[PDB]
Amino acid sequence: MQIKTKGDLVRAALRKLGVASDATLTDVEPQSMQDAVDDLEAMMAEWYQDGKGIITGYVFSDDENPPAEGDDHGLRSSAVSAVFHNLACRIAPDYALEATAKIIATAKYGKELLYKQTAISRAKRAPYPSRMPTGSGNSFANLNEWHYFPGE
Amino acid sequence: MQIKTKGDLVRAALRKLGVASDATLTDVEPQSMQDAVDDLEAMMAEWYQDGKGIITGYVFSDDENPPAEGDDHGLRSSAVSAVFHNLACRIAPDYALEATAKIIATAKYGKELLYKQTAISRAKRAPYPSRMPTGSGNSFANLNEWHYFPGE
Amino acid sequence: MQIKTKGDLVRAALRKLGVASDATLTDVEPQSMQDAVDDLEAMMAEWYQDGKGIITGYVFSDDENPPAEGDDHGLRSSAVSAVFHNLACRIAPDYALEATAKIIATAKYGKELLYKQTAISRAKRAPYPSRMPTGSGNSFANLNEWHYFPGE
Amino acid sequence: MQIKTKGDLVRAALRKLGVASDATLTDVEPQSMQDAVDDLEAMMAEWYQDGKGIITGYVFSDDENPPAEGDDHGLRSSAVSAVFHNLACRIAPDYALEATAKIIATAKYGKELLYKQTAISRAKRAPYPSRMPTGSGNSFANLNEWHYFPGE
Amino acid sequence: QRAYANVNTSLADAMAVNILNVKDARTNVFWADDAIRIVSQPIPANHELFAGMK
Repeated sequence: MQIKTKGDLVRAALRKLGVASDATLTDVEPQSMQDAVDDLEAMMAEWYQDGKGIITGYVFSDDENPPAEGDDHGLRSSAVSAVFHNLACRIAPDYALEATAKIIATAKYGKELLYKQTAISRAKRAPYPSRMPTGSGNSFANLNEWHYFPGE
Repeated sequence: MQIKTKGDLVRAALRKLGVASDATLTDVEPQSMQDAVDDLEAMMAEWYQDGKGIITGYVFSDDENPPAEGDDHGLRSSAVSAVFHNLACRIAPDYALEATAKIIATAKYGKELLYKQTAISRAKRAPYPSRMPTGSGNSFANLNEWHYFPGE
Repeated sequence: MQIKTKGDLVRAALRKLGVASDATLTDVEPQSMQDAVDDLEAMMAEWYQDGKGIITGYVFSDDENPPAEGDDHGLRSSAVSAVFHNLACRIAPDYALEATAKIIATAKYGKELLYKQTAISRAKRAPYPSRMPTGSGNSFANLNEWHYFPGE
Repeated sequence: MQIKTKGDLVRAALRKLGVASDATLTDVEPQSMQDAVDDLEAMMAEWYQDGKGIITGYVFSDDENPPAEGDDHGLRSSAVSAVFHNLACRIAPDYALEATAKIIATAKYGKELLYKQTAISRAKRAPYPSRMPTGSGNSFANLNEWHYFPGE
Repeated sequence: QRAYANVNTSLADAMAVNILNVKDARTNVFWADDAIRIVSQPIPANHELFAGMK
């Protein structure tokens, strides 16, 4: 996989939007690239709500190391497409554009697949309430005076 | 994050509006920055309804410091995107523009994500009514002769 | 807050409508400023139906002090945005203009938030009817011969 | 309030319509003022149905007073906006114009707020029928031979 | 709150504390019989340990 950095993600988003690529004759300025990188960071921070959002393995760069762009994002191979499609959707406004129907559909599909596994993991069943008896079928629990489920 | 100040928030909002960004070869105007900072302060005061609104950690400046610009917003990393999208949507009518559907939807989604955790925290159950018996199964209540729930 | 006067609210409303601000090269006359202040006073008086309407703490000007503009409105920090958004909506027709959709939506949201707390406080439950017994379980009432709830 | 006379009401209505205001470059026309005052008098008379309609505090001019303009309208501070908005809506067709949506909505809102208190005051419950017994519980009335309600 | 007072004055700034035990010694212990109590419970059956133990 070639999209290894936040700069690579931003370049992929621009290529999707048709603004800049490797075959173009005019390119966007590094200030604009830095602004797009900051928008990617803001989007990932909004998604990952301090651990209670969408978990992907993204790494948030620190200000101690000067350039945020150039640090590996740390995403898995299956999240890059969704992340940079959503980035293109988010940063299309800047250039007076509007992401096309295919881009929007791919963004929605990618976000859904990103959260699918986390939703499956989080679909947990609460334990028995503190007022259930264990039942007399559990002879081992009966012999140990475990007559009610603990709860919590 | 590189967005650490009200000025960074205002610049991000103007970039999203297309009013003043590097990608459009337009610089940010101080007369457009003071107005946007005033709007941001008004919007945050309206949101944080003196403690009973959307808690965000925003730091409200005081009249003691002459320049409102330059102060850290105090926002958590998962709020900046929502805040500056909403700011762009609010300050578009100043320049008589119209924030695009992507910006409007992002502002809506970000505001909902902002209030999600506070809504979870505030979803609480009222205590037992003052007229309910405690039952005969509670050993401590039976010991203390607390036949009825405290209430209130 | 930066907005501290009725004229400050009026200037904010004009900035929203796009008619005049601190960067515009043309401006509106002080007679128009006074007319806008008069409309703001009328709208606040209409909202505050002699204390039976929307309570915001607005301080109505007196004719002994000549300039109505220049007085602190007395509004809280969370009401300025709502008040000046509705003021802009109200004074838009003066300049053969029309408030935009975002301004109208913000005006509605601000007015709703303005009345939210007053509605919560006014949502009171009437006392027991004068023909309701207090029940024989109400020991103190029965002993003091308060067999029926006190009428009001 | 700074709107204290029928002339102030008419000037506010004309400013709202855009016919004559300092926002434009037109002065209030003396012949238009008299017709607007006549329309205002007719509309107050039609509203206040000789005491069985909308009570506002408006004072009706007599034949003895030479100028209809110049008299204090006598309205409370909470009716000025409704009165002059309805006046603008009514006198718009004189100039072959049409009042805008904001003006019409404000007129409707003002009229509803004007009649709110009077509707509350008239929401009175009819007395008991003369064929209803007072019940043996009413010991005072039953001893005093008031076995039935007086009614009427 | 004053009804629970057990000392005449409070601790006011530069007051000297004196350590009452200055030489090592085996103690002697006196009390009112109800001043020391023992709380005893069985090990909860639903504990993580004691899983398949009779």
